[PDB]
Amino acid sequence: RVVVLSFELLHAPATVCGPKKSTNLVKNKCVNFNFNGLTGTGVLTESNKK
Amino acid sequence: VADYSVLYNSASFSTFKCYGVSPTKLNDLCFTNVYADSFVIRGDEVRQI
Amino acid sequence: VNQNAQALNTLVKQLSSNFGAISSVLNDILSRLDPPEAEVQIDRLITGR
Repeated sequence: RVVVLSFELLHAPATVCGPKKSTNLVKNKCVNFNFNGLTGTGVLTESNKK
Repeated sequence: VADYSVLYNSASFSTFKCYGVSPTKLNDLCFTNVYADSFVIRGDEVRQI
Repeated sequence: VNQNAQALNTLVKQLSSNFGAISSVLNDILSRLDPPEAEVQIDRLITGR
């Protein structure tokens, strides 16, 4: 019996990642962020963008 | 993430031929859709996959 | 000034092209492949950039 998993990478959100969940937000600082499967490094600030 | 609790990927079965990373390492990779396809083949058809 | 703006603009937009790789962002390749299969594709991407 052969079981293969076909994967497609899209923009839909993923709600479950790893054993750790919250990792409480820290703003106005340079941090490594992973949000909705998007991994990057940058400063997290508030803006007025709607 | 599919399931991190039950992992048989380590030396639990007869034959393991894997590419990339094992199911243990899939916990850090986020993908959208998962289609699990189940089918039965013969002995000589394993090399054709 | 338009040639300088267009030169910086072309210089940034070429970063988004994959140049024969899976994706232009290194996090998608590093978050999937192991370092040994990954070194051929990252070296092709760096050589293109």
